[PDB]
Amino acid sequence: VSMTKTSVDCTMYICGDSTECSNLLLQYGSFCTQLNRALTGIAVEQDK
Amino acid sequence: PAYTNSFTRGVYYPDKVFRSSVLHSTQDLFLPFFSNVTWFHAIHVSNGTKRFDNPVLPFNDGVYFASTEKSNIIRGWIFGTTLDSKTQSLLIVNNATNVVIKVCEFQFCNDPFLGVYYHKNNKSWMESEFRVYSSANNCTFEYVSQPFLMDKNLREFVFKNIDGYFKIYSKHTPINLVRDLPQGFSALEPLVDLPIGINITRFQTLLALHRSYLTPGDSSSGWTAGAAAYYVGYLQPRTFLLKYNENGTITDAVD
Amino acid sequence: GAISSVLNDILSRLDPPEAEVQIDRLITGRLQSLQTYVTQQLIRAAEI
Amino acid sequence: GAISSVLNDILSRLDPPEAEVQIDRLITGRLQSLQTYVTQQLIRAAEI
Amino acid sequence: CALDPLSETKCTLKSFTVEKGIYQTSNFRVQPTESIVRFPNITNLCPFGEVFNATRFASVYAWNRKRISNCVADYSVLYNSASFSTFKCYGVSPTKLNDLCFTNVYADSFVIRGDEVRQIAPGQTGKIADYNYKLPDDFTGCVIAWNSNNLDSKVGGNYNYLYRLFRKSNLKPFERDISTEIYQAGSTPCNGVEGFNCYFPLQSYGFQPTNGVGYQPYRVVVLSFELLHAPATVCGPKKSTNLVKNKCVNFNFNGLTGTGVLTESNKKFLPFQQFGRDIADTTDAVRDPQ
Amino acid sequence: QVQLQQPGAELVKPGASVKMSCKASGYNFNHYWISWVKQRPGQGLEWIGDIYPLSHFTTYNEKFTNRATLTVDTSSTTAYMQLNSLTSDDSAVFYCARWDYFDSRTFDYWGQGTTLTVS
Amino acid sequence: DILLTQFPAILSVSPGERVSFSCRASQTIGTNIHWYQQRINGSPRLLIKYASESISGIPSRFSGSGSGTDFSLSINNVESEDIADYYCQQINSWPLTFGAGTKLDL
Ligand SMILES: *[C@@H]1O[C@H](CO)[C@@H](O)[C@H](O)[C@H]1NC(C)=O
Ligand SMILES: *[C@@H]1O[C@H](CO)[C@@H](O)[C@H](O)[C@H]1NC(C)=O
Ligand SMILES: *[C@@H]1O[C@H](CO)[C@@H](O)[C@H](O)[C@H]1NC(C)=O
Ligand SMILES: *[C@@H]1O[C@H](CO)[C@@H](O)[C@H](O)[C@H]1NC(C)=O
Repeated sequence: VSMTKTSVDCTMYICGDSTECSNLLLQYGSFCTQLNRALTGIAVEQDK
Repeated sequence: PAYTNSFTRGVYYPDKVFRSSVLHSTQDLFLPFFSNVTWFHAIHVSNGTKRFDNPVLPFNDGVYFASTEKSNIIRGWIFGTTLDSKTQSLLIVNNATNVVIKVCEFQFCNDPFLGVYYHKNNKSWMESEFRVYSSANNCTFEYVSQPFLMDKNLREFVFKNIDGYFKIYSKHTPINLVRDLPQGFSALEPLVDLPIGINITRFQTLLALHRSYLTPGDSSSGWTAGAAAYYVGYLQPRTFLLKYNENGTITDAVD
Repeated sequence: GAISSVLNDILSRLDPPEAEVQIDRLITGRLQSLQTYVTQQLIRAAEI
Repeated sequence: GAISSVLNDILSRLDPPEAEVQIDRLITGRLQSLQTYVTQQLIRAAEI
Repeated sequence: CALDPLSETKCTLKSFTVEKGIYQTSNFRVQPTESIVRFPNITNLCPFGEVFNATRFASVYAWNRKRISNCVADYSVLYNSASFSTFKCYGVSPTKLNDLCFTNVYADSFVIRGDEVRQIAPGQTGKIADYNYKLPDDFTGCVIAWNSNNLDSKVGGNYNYLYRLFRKSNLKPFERDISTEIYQAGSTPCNGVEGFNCYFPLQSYGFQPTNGVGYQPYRVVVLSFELLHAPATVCGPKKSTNLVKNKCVNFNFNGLTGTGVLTESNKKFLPFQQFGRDIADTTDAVRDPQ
Repeated sequence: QVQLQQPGAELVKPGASVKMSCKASGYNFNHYWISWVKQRPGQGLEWIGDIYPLSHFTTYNEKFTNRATLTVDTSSTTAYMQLNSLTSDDSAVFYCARWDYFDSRTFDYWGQGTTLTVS
Repeated sequence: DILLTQFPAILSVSPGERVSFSCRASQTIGTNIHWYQQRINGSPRLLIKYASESISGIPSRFSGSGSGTDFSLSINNVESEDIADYYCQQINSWPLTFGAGTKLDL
């Protein structure tokens, strides 16, 4: 009926506490936002 | 020479990193599981007649070495491409007091040996001399520490020569087996790395000589030079799946 | 393709101008990993 | 990762041998953007 | 975006009006309270003088490799000095060497010429690279070279310096040969000092005081760092702070430069291993150097 | 034969510079280093510095890296040291030895010894 | 900076006996020790080069042995002219260093 409601922190996954990695990820656009939005949609879908 | 099968033996720690409850897959020179390793009887005494056999063994890739000597007849090892013509060679000697590793260029004779005699006052077999090499020529390295070859008992060694560095692994475990390597699993800890950039493609072993054999006559009395059983296996490029327990010890492996 | 898979081992042991290329390689690899995982999760969520 | 996000700006202020690497960075990023959009559209079209 | 959580939500949604619901705005992370640096109790300076201040450097065919260990190494003075013309680090950064820790450092010293100084590099093809000194493909360390014309050049040539010119096969990385066996080529007719298509393997070269810069003698020292997989013995000149536990800190264990909270461990490390990793290959357990 | 000439027993007021004379003959001056050693009366030898006559390259001891400055005259094949601020403690014997470089580095030939004293 | 020390700062010998000195260096040098002698009101003179082999003009009694860090100076026979100051000199790398000082007594 549903599956595990996992969520992934894209910034915390690609980079640790590093801020240079965070900036280089920032110049890659809004991929992390899309991934987080997709995972949140999956979560709400499991609840539904 | 007997051909014994090595079962669940010849696995060392791939790196100096602690891993627990994790199955780690590593690609390195390993001794294949259930491989045919040659068994050599170094010395067998029957009337003062002895069968001495210390042949040169090719050092292709790595080499796995195991000994079951209760009296520590096997002591140290000799390496080097040809052991002549001013070519660099590598030598390890192990006396009772301490491991005298002498990594020096040497010229070796056909018969390698060491000297030890019995002192009646102290009732102990202390080393007499070091009758291994004619002289020390262009010796680059030397290392002394607590001996490992002492303290019935199985002593497993892996020698590997990649990127110049000489890697030696060792693990000591008492065994009740007599004729074959026990059907158990042990992991070889990294012991010491030797930073000498030489060529190693042949290999040989060195045996103890007590006062009984130190006499020029062949006949030897009072010392039993019969506990000589060392096995040699050649490492191969292999991929192994290593099982680390929650204590970090490699309990099992899969070839 | 980076020299090390550990982010801190690249932030240290390298200057920023030379560390940035390794950080970019790691970022591309890990972002591809998240994109693959999110696509698989979206398909699995459709099945569920 | 390119110097600028505008293709015309990269075509100017840069010789073709040195502009080609920036154009490749932009092409890779925008190709990933379209691939992500198309995958999301295929999944959403399956749902629809 | 940091004034209040409602404004953070407005920033995340990129709108000034938000609808009823629960919004994943950002992440909450405990910032470290202090910085912790823990280097071993080694205090003696490294014998870098005996490598660079050497009276004569060994020949390339039989170089000298020195075991630099159990000492504090200061690479800042080495890099800041302008004596060295070439100071190239491959796997590391020359300015980051003071913050790192190495288990063993080996310095190989030999003298080459200006036309052959570029041959001391990973993945290079040349006389020195093929027959005398080969660097590994995965070489991490630094290459140091400076002009020795004021040091080794002599009137009439300096013939104490030898480079191999002929060898049967190319050298594997970090391979040294001192056979000095005569070279046999052609139809293999040379079994002595001289023969048909036969030459001496060690071709000497003399360095003139007025010789060209490309042929001038260059003193080369290469530091072959091997990074931290075993306990460290040679470290930079970094002071060690007191160990603090149960508080989020920017710990620096022998150059590990991690971040997290430190707690006592019941895990028994083997003597030869100093780090403990996990599935993601991130350091999970460390052994205090002090 | 090889002979190194070095006058001694020089009297100089403390706080003034000295110009040591080290005349050498009997060997090729451009193929051999020449050095100086300081010896206190009843004390061990102490190194001062070296020189390459051909390229005028010098190395100084850490104690004498700034006080003693060395120069060489190729025309007269004589080495010199000068421009130093002498003190009462500096009273000692100053030798001049030939360093056998490019070969067995042995300090082959030694001078008579300049016994400089101050008061 | 390589440092050299001699345990027998002052030594008393009798004519015709064999004695040996000592000179250990701060760092390993590999046979880079030269032993010198300085008689009373005299100049130092080279005796043994590289601590192993000797030169011409030196009596065969002066024999040198040792390698690495610890070095020794051995004299086969003692006569009246052997009473002097014997010094150990390291020459591996700059700065060159001389010994602390060894004295001979009758
Ligand atoms: C060692 O043996 C010979 C030279 O002694 C050489 O042909 C061979 O390739 C060498 N093997 C190595 C270096 O593994
Ligand atoms: C692991 O170690 C514990 C002691 O810490 C011991 O009780 C247990 O038997 C060990 N297990 C294995 C598989 O070695
Ligand atoms: C080499 O000698 C010079 C002059 O004494 C010194 O300044 C320099 O520090 C030495 N090299 C090293 C690596 O210490
Ligand atoms: C000094 O070094 C020793 C040797 O490892 C170590 O045991 C000791 O803890 C160190 N001192 C301090 C204050 O940590």
